[PDB]
Amino acid sequence: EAPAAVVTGAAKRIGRAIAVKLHQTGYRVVIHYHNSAEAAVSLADELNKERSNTAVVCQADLTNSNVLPASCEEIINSCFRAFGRCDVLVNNASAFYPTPLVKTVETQVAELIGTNAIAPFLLTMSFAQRQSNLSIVNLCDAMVDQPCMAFSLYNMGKHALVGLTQSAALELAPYGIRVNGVAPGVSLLPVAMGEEEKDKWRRKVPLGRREASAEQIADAVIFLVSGSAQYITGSIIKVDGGLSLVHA
Amino acid sequence: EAPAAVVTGAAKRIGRAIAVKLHQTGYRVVIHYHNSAEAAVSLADELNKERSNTAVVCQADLTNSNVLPASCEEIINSCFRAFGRCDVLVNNASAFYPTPLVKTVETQVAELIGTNAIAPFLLTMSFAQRQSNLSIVNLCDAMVDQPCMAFSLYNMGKHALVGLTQSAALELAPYGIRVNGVAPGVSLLPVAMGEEEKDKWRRKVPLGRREASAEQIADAVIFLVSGSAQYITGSIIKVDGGLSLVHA
Amino acid sequence: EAPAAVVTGAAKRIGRAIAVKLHQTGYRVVIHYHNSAEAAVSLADELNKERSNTAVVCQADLTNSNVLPASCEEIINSCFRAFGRCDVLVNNASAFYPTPLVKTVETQVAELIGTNAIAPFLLTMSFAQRQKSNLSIVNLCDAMVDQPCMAFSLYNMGKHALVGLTQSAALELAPYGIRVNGVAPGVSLLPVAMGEEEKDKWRRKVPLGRREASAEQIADAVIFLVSGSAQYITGSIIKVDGGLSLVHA
Amino acid sequence: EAPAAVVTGAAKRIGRAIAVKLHQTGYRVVIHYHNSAEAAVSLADELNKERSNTAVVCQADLTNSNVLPASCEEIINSCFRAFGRCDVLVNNASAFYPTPLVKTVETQVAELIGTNAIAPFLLTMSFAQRQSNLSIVNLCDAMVDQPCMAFSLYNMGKHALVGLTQSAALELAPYGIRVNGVAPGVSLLPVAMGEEEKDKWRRKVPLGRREASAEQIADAVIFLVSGSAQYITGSIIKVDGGLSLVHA
Ligand SMILES: NC(=O)c1ccc[n+]([C@@H]2O[C@H](COP(=O)([O-])OP(=O)(O)OC[C@H]3O[C@@H](n4cnc5c(N)ncnc54)[C@H](OP(=O)(O)O)[C@@H]3O)[C@@H](O)[C@H]2O)c1
Ligand SMILES: NC(=O)c1ccc[n+]([C@@H]2O[C@H](COP(=O)([O-])OP(=O)(O)OC[C@H]3O[C@@H](n4cnc5c(N)ncnc54)[C@H](OP(=O)(O)O)[C@@H]3O)[C@@H](O)[C@H]2O)c1
Ligand SMILES: NC(=O)c1ccc[n+]([C@@H]2O[C@H](COP(=O)([O-])OP(=O)(O)OC[C@H]3O[C@@H](n4cnc5c(N)ncnc54)[C@H](OP(=O)(O)O)[C@@H]3O)[C@@H](O)[C@H]2O)c1
Ligand SMILES: NC(=O)c1ccc[n+]([C@@H]2O[C@H](COP(=O)([O-])OP(=O)(O)OC[C@H]3O[C@@H](n4cnc5c(N)ncnc54)[C@H](OP(=O)(O)O)[C@@H]3O)[C@@H](O)[C@H]2O)c1
Ligand SMILES: COC(=O)C1CCN(C(=O)c2ccc(CSc3ccc4nc(N)sc4c3)cc2)CC1
Repeated sequence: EAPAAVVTGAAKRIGRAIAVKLHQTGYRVVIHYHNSAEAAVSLADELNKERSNTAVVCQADLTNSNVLPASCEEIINSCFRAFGRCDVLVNNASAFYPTPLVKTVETQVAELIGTNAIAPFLLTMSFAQRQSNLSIVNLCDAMVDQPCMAFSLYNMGKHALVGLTQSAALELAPYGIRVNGVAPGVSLLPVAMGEEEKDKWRRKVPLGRREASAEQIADAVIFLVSGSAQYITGSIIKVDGGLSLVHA
Repeated sequence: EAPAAVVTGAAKRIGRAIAVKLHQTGYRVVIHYHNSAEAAVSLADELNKERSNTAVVCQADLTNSNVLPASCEEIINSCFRAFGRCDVLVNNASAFYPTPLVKTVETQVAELIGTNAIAPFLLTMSFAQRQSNLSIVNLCDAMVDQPCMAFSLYNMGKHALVGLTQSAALELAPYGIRVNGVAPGVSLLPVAMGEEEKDKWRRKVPLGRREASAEQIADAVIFLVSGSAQYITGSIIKVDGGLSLVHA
Repeated sequence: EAPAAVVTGAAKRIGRAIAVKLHQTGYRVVIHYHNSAEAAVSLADELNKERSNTAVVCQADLTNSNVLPASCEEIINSCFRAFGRCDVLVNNASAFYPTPLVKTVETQVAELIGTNAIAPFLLTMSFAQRQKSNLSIVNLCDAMVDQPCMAFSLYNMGKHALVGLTQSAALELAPYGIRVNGVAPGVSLLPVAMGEEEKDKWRRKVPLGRREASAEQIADAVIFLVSGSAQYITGSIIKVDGGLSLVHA
Repeated sequence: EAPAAVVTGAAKRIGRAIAVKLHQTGYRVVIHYHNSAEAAVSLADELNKERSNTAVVCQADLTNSNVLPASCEEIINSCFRAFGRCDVLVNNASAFYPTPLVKTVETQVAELIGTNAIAPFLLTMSFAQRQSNLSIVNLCDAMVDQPCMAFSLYNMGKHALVGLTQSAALELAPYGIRVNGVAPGVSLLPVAMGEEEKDKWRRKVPLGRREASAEQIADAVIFLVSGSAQYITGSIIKVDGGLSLVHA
């Protein structure tokens, strides 16, 4: 039978492109979402029309709290209850906003560290405990070492996620589970950003002066879960058109 | 008058060695402690005997919680109240223990991410808000990229701490605040670990097959706070005897 | 029209698996070799039997010297003379042996730094000069460059230089639409010499499967990078190392 | 007697500041130079005026060739001939100019790769072969991962020098020789540069909107050769005011 994948924050944007590309490769997909319920159900419907009983949704808030572990347990459980197996976990869901050093701060920590690092950890624990080509792909950030000003908690979260990628690749390799990352530079710009600001970002990209397409990001996820990456674990592939190489 | 420093987890081992050497260089010091009251006061007594009214203690639990922000504020305020200024923050306090992927998990999160990463971030915000040779030094880990097996939350917390070092260096540079790290390899072994497990580590180190003393760590701290490091920010200095260069 | 690729040191092991998989993908190939003539011809004959006029051989020493620039220009030229285009350059050839700090030393320099770094730079200049489209370069790097083997300083210097080239060439050629990327094996095909008991010390240190990568596993990452699936990727180095580089001493 | 140091390219700018500061710390110095014979002899006169017999000059072209190993051996021999010992090597000499992918290219390679990497290797070999606080410091480049457009051979040379720092720290640590780097960002700008272009670069630096003084670079060199860095090997200290953390 067909393998199954969980993609977090899969209702729109890069998570959607990834669930669709996994679905096109033959996977059954759990579309996780938090607030985007209409967008999630609509995607599951399109995918089920293409092949029936191959897509389900699963709602979960990935903010850190004492119940996050149970919510991450239930996301993985949802894949096993729908499809009988869980081959691939893509940790895509992310909160992203400025937290200047100079919402309560404890809420900012919970959301930016929770969604970007703690939930990927707890999902990776549940995915491994609930156990062919098993892998986890984490959506990292190619500019983690050249951070945007006033985004310390988001940068902290994405650095922690690099640590999780390495530590989990190390500890899960004996179980045959690979863990790798895909690190966009600028890809789909934030919905609220003006065209003028989007073009200042585009102009910085050496390869094409444009942002990555969602499909370009999904291609590298597709590679790392494929049998063409069967010896790759602990690797983070930048998909950034050279942006991280550009000096100030 | 003289400059003042805060050192977190300063009662024992590396934090004590940092407190002593800052004090020897002429700083007044706040010795932070959580459980080690006796040891903290005993250090403050030794320093005040050398120079009166130059060392105070400050109790706080650095576990992440709804009150960590208030505790981190209090640590910084206690330097301002005692000494009228706060020139240096050394984020030294740290929890360390394994968290296998296959104490509640949210308690391990609160300790290993709370004290290793979130408290430094909150201390950094309070230190900056309350503001010269100002600087922060974070105690990082030289082996962050070749992590110990089953130490994924610890490793996540130390990677987050590298993220904080870089983001805070960029964001506070405009205020003349430098932010740097010191990354020990094997230093003072965890007090629990036996002498057979401890000499295995000692034999792997290129430089003299021995752990770093705490004072070797404090030496790099002293350099980074000095007038000799006035253009250095966002740098992490490994002090590991070459251990991180050794392949598997 | 089928695209064309140069693979350096393609007669055997990894560069041979790269040439074959590029050929399977529809590429015409220049099989560069230094001393391995019989193996290079035999590969070109196998590939030509699969599809006529799709493989040629090109002999060249990539040791650093006064003539290396001309040699590297000739390798690139051979691809254009054979196939009328050159889409892909794979810098795979490498010298590799210990150079303790404590052959003359200048020969060691010429061979380790020439093959691992200077020949790739010269081939990259020659490849780009001849273009000015899915054009790309892939450099074979080394996942253990920051945890080097003892007494391999010149080899380690050569492979770090190669990282620099990968990054610098990515930035400088990105306006011509040429992408530059690397693949960094950890332990793959072990040296022909080596006893099984020494090969087993290496295999046992790999977290993922306690075995070395096959040449084909490394070629797979090369194929990905030159493919339309990697169209936005430049300046990136993919480790293909079973988690080896994550393992502390 | 007093320890002795070799500083390559020590006649002008940063190598001169390093030679001065080592001398001020008590070292006798070999001032290596290539073309700047007048400035070298003039610095050695100034040092000897301050303590007689504590400075010599040594002329040598560090371009790669079949006689580079003999020239590097001669630089080390000259320190032994003048002072009877050689405690510290600083690899500071460097060629720097663009080499666009699209003088002969064989000359570009010889000068940029010879001076920045091969000469350091050969000097390191000669230093070690001729042998209580021995150490080598390589002048690296903080921007080596975000290179200047058209500087591939320079950047290749500087990357190689990081490889040399690590490999030689590992292989020489059993002889008690430490090897480390110091990585300027923007420090003394090239003489050839106009003042408008100088200012563009200054405005990029987060800490102060200014270039490093040569003395600030030398300070980090003094630290790595000092008794306070005795457990530090294989480390590279960036001295860049935050420049490498700034995104495009
Ligand atoms: N876009 C880029 O240019 C870029 C650049 C660098 C890195 N990345 C990384 O690439 C990944 C995908 O980027 P993207 O732009 O597609 O992401 P995004 O649109 O910013 O977020 C994707 C989804 O994350 C989920 N999310 C946010 N807060 C959450 C919470 N508290 N609980 C559960 N889910 C939550 C949301 O689901 P709902 O909508 O269902 O609420 C959201 O649609 C992210 O990890 C991102 O950081 C993106
Ligand atoms: N020792 C090494 O070899 C080594 C290796 C790698 C990295 N490091 C880094 O170097 C730094 C100092 O190392 P160390 O071995 O001296 O550290 P440690 O003994 O493990 O802990 C240092 C101090 O941190 C405080 N601490 C722990 N949990 C806390 C909590 N929940 N709240 C408040 N304080 C807490 C303790 O204070 P009280 O005792 O007052 O309760 C303790 O004295 C650490 O940041 C560490 O990660 C050290
Ligand atoms: N095998 C591994 O585990 C491993 C690990 C890390 C990195 N790598 C990298 O992956 C690549 C392929 O590895 P490999 O094991 O297949 O390579 P290899 O067998 O050591 O060398 C590849 C070919 O390099 C060519 N070569 C050597 N010296 C040369 C010179 N002076 N001029 C021209 N060509 C020369 C030889 O061609 P002739 O036979 O025709 O003389 C040789 O067959 C290399 O860049 C290597 O550094 C491999
Ligand atoms: N300055 C900066 O902003 C900056 C930034 C990053 C890194 N760095 C690094 O820091 C170090 C010192 O910087 P700098 O600006 O002082 O250097 P510099 O002025 O460019 O050069 C230092 C000296 O190197 C010597 N040199 C050049 N070609 C040589 C050859 N073929 N043989 C022997 N010596 C040769 C020259 O000696 P003579 O004058 O005697 O001929 C020159 O004075 C360099 O390694 C550099 O790459 C500097
Ligand atoms: C010598 O060639 C020339 O006369 C011109 C001036 C430099 N050019 C530049 O674009 C350019 C690029 C980068 C910097 C950063 S500061 C630095 C970095 C490493 C380094 N390394 C050294 N050895 S000095 C140095 C100085 C300054 C200038 C154009 C060509």
